[PDB]
Amino acid sequence: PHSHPALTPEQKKELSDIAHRIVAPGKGILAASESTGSIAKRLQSIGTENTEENRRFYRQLLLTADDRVNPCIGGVILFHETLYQKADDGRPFPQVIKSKGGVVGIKVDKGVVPLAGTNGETTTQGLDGLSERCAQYKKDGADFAKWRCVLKIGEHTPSALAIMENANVLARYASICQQNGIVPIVEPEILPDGDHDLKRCQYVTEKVLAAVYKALSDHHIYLEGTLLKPNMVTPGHACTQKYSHEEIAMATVTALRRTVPPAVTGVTFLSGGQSEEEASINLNAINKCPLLKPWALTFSYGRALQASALKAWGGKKENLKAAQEEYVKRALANSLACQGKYTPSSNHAY
Amino acid sequence: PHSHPALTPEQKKELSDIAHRIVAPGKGILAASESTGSIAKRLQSIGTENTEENRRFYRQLLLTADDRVNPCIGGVILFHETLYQKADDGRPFPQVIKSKGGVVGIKVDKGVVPLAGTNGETTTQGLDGLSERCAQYKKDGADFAKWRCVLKIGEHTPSALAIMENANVLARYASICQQNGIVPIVEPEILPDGDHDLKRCQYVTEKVLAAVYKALSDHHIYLEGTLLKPNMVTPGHACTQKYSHEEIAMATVTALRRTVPPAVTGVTFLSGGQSEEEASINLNAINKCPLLKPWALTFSYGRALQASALKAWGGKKENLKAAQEEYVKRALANSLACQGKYTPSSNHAY
Amino acid sequence: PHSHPALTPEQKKELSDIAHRIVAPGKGILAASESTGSIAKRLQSIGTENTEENRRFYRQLLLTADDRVNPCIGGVILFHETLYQKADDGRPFPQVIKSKGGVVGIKVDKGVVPLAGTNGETTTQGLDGLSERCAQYKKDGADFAKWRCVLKIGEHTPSALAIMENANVLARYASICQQNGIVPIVEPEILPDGDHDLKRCQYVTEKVLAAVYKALSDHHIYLEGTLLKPNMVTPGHACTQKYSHEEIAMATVTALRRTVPPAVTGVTFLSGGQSEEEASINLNAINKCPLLKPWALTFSYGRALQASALKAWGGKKENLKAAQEEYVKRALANSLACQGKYTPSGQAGAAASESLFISN
Amino acid sequence: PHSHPALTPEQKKELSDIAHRIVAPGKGILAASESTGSIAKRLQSIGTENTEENRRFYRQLLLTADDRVNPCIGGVILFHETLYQKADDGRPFPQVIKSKGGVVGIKVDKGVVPLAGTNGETTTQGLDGLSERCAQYKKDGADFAKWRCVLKIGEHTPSALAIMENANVLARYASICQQNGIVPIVEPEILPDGDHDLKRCQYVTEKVLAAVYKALSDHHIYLEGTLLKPNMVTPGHACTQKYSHEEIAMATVTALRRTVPPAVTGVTFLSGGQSEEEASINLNAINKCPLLKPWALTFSYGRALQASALKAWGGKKENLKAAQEEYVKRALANSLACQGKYTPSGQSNHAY
Repeated sequence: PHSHPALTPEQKKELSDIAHRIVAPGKGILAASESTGSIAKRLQSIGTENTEENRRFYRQLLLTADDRVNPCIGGVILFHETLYQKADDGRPFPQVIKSKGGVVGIKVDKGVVPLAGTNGETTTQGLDGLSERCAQYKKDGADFAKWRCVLKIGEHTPSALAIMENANVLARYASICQQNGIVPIVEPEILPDGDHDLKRCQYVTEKVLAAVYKALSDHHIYLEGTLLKPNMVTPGHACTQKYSHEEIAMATVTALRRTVPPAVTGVTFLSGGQSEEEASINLNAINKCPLLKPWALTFSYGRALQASALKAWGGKKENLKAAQEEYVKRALANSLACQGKYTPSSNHAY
Repeated sequence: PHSHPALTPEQKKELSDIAHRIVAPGKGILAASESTGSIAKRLQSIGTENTEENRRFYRQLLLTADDRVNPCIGGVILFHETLYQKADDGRPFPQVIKSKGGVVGIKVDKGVVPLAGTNGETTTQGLDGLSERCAQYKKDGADFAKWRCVLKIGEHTPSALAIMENANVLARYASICQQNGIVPIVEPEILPDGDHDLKRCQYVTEKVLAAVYKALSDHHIYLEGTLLKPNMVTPGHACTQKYSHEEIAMATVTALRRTVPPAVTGVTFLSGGQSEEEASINLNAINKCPLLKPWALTFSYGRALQASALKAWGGKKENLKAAQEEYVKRALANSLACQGKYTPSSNHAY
Repeated sequence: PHSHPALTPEQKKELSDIAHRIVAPGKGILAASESTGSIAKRLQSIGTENTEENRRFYRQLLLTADDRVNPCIGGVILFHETLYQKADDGRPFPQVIKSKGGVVGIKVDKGVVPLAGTNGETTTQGLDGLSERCAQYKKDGADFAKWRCVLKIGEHTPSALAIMENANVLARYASICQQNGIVPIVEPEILPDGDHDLKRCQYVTEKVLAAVYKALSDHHIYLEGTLLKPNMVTPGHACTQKYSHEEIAMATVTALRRTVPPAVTGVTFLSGGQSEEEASINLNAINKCPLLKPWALTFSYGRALQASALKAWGGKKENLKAAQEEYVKRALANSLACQGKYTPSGQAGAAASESLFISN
Repeated sequence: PHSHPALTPEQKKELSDIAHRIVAPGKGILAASESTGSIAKRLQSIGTENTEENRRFYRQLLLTADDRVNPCIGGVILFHETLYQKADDGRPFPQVIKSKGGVVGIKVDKGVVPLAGTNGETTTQGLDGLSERCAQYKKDGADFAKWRCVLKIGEHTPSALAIMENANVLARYASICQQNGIVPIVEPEILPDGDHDLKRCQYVTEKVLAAVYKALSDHHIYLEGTLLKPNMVTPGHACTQKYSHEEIAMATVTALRRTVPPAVTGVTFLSGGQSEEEASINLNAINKCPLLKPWALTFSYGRALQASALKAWGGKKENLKAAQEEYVKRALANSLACQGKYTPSGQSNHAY
C-alpha cells in the first residue's frame, strides 16, 4: 500500500503532548459528561430538581474543589451544556479546569442505536458534522473527546457484526478527531452485565481489543495521539464464582498486554458501575500486577469519583464543602491507585 | 451464526413489492434530488435565480409532464425541500408522482466527507438520526431512498480503506432504511474521471461490488428489498482508446454477473454525467447483451433525462410545454432502452 | 486496485468450456472418489474384501455401465488410485469415462485437520505441491477437481474462524487449479448433523456462501470457470419438525439466489445423508422452484448413485449386470430430476429409500 | 463469542519458557537452516563441492565453536538434514547445541509459491502434514520452528491479497506448532529490494504487522509462546537518500511499538542481506533507541554471522580454527548489540 500522511509532524506532536498530559504519572480523568437524561436519576436520588442551574451548581462543585485534586486530575470530560456554563465568578468552566492544570475533554457521540438482526446489540452514532463540531470545540477549550460504544456478553454476543461495526465507527470518530487537533479516547465498553465468569470476560475483551486496533490501523490512526478507555476484566455482575482483586488485575493486564500496542499513550479504565472503593482497589491491583505494562494505567471514572460527593451535597448549598471533600478523597485515593500506592487501611492460568 | 430476524415476513413483502414496482418492465427512475447547491450550476447556465420558487417550478414542470411518461417512470427521487412542496393546483408533489403511477423516493445522505490518510478519497455521512428521518419520510409519502457513495480510479485508488468504509456505511444505511419500510438504493459510484481503460474500470467495479454485497450480507440486508445503482463499466473520460457500445455493454453485464446476487430486484444505472443519447444507447446495448441477466437493468438518470428540458425551459414559464416535451422524449427513449428496443433513428476477453 | 490478469482469454475459454460440459442440460456428476478407508466401509457391508482388485472391479462396474448413462453423466470424479487403473480390456479408466462423453475429475484435497481453539471444527489441507499435481493430473486426463471443506451447525458453530479459514483455503485451491487448466469444484459442505430446523440451515448456508464468494473474489477466481458443490438446505437430521420437498427447494434456491453470482456456471449438489429417492426428489423440486435460477442446478452424488448398485453386486462377479442396472436407474432418475421432469411412483427398491446418513 | 482453550496452562508454560530461553538477555539466534539449493551458492563462492559431508563439516564448524558463544546463542535453527547429522565424536547435532545452552529450531515451511493475479507476489506452503512433522521434530530435539513468508514493496505491492494471505498462513502455521509444543517464529519478511525510502518501508511494515497480529488473534495464537522475525525498517537497496543508524533504529522501533503487542516474548531481526558489521551496528542502535521496548530486541542472523567464517574456512580443513574464530567474533559482537553494549572496540520522534 501507499502512504498519504494523515497528519504532519506538528499535528502529531500536539496530539501526543495532549495525550501524555492527561495521563501523566499519578493523574487520571474525571468523567462528568453525563447528559440531562443520565444525570436525572442521580439528582432524583437526592430529591433535587433536574434544572440547568442545579446541574451547573453540581458541576461547579466538582470542578472548583481545592488544589489538592490538581495532582490527581489530568483531565475532565464535560457534556456540551457544561462546556458553555460558568462558575459563580463568571469564569467559563473550561477555564476553571485549565487553571487547575487539567485538560478539557468533550463528549461527542450521539448515543447508541440498535443493530438490526442482532440480539439487542447496538452501535454508536454521531459522525455527521463531527469535524466542524470538533473544530468548534477546539476553539472553545477542549483538547480531547469521548465516544462510547457498548458491547454485551451473552449467549451469542457480542456477534461478529457488533464487534466489527463498533470497531469501525470508533476508528472513524478517531480519524476525524485527530484531523481537528482533538485527542480521541477510544471507548469499546464491554458491559459487566450477566453471569459470565472472569475467563469469559478476558476472552471477549481480548477479541474486542484486537478488532479495535486492527480498525485503528486500517483507518491510519496515530496511536500515540490516542488513549484507550476499556472495561477492566472482571466476572459478570451476576457471576456465581467469586474472584480476588489480584485475579481481576492479572486477567486485565494480560488481556491488555496481548492486544494493546506499546504506542498507545495510556489506558483510562471506566468505572463500569463499580463502587468508589472497589474501583480504587482494582486499579491499585492492576498497577501492582508483576507484569510489564508499557502504557499508563489510570482512571476515567464517573460515579466512582462522584458517588459520595453527590450524596453529601444532597442538593443543599450549605453542604458544598462536605461534598467537595468526598470528591477530593476519591481523587486522592485513585491518584495513589494509578501508582499502586493505595491502601484502604502462575499467569499461565490466564 | 445465529439468526435474529431483522425483518418479519410482512416487512419483507412490503420492501420486495416496492422494489419490484420501481423497476417494473419498461420503467426507470427520474433522479431529481439535486440540492440547492448542486442545482445552482445548472440554473446559472440558463440565467435563472436560484430561488425556491424557480426550483419548485422546475420540479413541477418535470413532475407534471403529460401521461406519456407514466409507463416510463417507476420512481422519482426527490430532495427534502421538494418532498414538501406543492404544485400550483395545491396537490403535494408526492401525490402528483403517485397519481401518475410512480413511487416516491427521498435522498437521505448528508454528502461526502474526506477520509484522512488517503489520496483525496471520501466516505459519505448521514447516519445520525436516520431512523427517525426514514420513519418521517415514510409517513410523508416516500417508499425508497437514495444514498450516494463516491470512489475514484487513480494511481492508488480506490484504496482498501475507501472500498471497505464505503461498503460498510452503505450497509448501515440499508439496514436502517429497511427497518422503516424504505427500500434502499445502494449506490457505490465509481467516477469515470481519469485516463484508465475499460478493463481497469471493469476490474475496479467487480472488486467494489464484491465488497458491497459482502458488507450487505454481514449487516443482514434483505436483497430482494433493495436496488443497486452502479456506474456502467466505461473507460475513463481521458482514455484515448475507443470502445463501442457493445463492448461497454459486455464489460458492464459481465461485471454485474460476477458480483450481484440474483436475489437483487433490480439495477438502476446512474447516468454519471453522460449525455442524453449516450446514456440511452448504452442502456439499450446493455439490455441487448446476450448474457443472462437475473435482474432488471434500467435507469436512474439525472441530466440524462433533464438536459434538454432544462435548456428548453430556460426559466421561461412560457416554455413550459416545450421544456416538458424534451423530458417526455427522453423518458420514452430510456423506457425503450431498458427493454433493448431503442434506436436513435468473444466474452472470454472480459 | 490494479489488475494483473491471472488468466488469459484462452485459459478462460478452456475453463469455461469444461465447466459447461460437466453440467450440460440433463447431465450431472458421479462422485466415485471415495478413498480406500472410506470405501472399505462400503465393501464391508457386502462382505467383500477391501483389496485393490475389488475396488478396481467395482469402479469398473460403474464406469462401464451401458450407454443409457452417457446423456446422464457429464463428469466422473475419481480417487488418485482409480485415475491410474484400467478396465479388463486394458483401457485406462479416464479413457473409458471420456469415450462415454464424460469429463474426468480428480479428488485433490488431503483431508480435514482440526482447528485449534474451536469446538471440534476443522479446515482442509492439501495445498502443498498442488500446482505440480494438477499439471500432472491434467496430462493424465483430468479436467476438473474436488476439494471438500466441512462445517457443522451447533451452538457456537460454524465460528467466525472456521468460516473464514475454510473460505480462504477453498479460494487458494481454486486459484491453483485454474492456473493448470483444471476446473475447481468449490465445496463448502455444511453437515446436516444436529436438531436445527430448515431456517437455521438456510441462515448458515447464506452466511457461508457469502464468505466463500468474497474469498474467491479476493483471490481473483474466474467464477465462470468454476462449479459449486453445496449442501441442499434442509433441517437437521435430528430435527422433529417436518418439511415438504417444496419447502426444501424454496429454502435451497433462496439461499443460492441470495449469494451465488450468476457467473457461476453450475451448482452440483451433494446428497449428504439423503436416500437415493430423497436426493432425486429434492433435486427435482429445486429445478421446479418458480424463482429465477441463473445457473445449472444438478447433482454430484456418491452413495445417492451407488446405494442400490452395491447391494445388487454383493461382491459377486455374477451380479455385474444386475448391479449396473441399478446404477443406470439412478442415473436416469437424477438426469430427469436436474430438469424438473422426475416422477417416481414405481419399483425404485427399498434400498433406494434407506437413509444414507452417517453421523460425523 | 465463546472460548474453547486451544492450550492448557501446562502447554502455555512450556511454550513461554522456550520462547524466553531463546531470547534471554544477551542471546540471539544462529539461522543456519539453508537448504541444499540455497547453501549451494555459499559453497560455490569458496570453490567447495556441495556434498552432504561438506555441509555437515560446515555446520559442525559453527555448532562446535568454543564456549565463548554459549552466552551469545539462545537458539540455532537447523535444516531437516542437519537435525539428523552428528559431530565427529558421534554426538547428534541437537545434543551439541543443547549442551552449549542453546535451544534447537527447525525450518518447517516448504518455500514460496506464486499468487495468481498478482504482480509477482507469493505466499508460503508447508501446512500439509505439518502437525505430524512437528510432533516428530519435537521428539527429535527441536523446540521452535521457522517459516518464512516473503512480501515485496513495489508500485502495487504488497497487495491486499498478499498481506492477508501471508498473515493467514503464518497463523495456521503458528497454531499447528503450538499444538505440538513447538514455539513458532512468525516471519513476515518485507524485502529491502527497490528504490523506496525509509518512510515507505516503515509504512508498509506497520500495515503488514497489523495484519499479522490480527490474524494471530483470529486463530487464537498464544503470543507469549511466539517470537517475531521481522525485517528492520530501512530504505530500499536502490534508494538514493541516505539514513543514519539512529534513523533506521527509530523507524524500526516506532513501527514495532505501533503494532507488536507487549505479550510477544521477543523480536529476532532477520539480517536480510546486510553486511556482518552493518547488521550489528543497526541492532545495537535499535537497542539504544530512546523509546520504551516491551520485548527483547535481538537477532536471527544467517550470513551476518557466517559470512567471514565461510570465507576463512574456504573448504579447507586446516582453516577450521580460523573459520570458527570469525563466527565467534560475530556472535560476541551481536550478543553485545542485542544489549546495546556494542562498540567497534568490543568493550525527532514525531517525524516518524
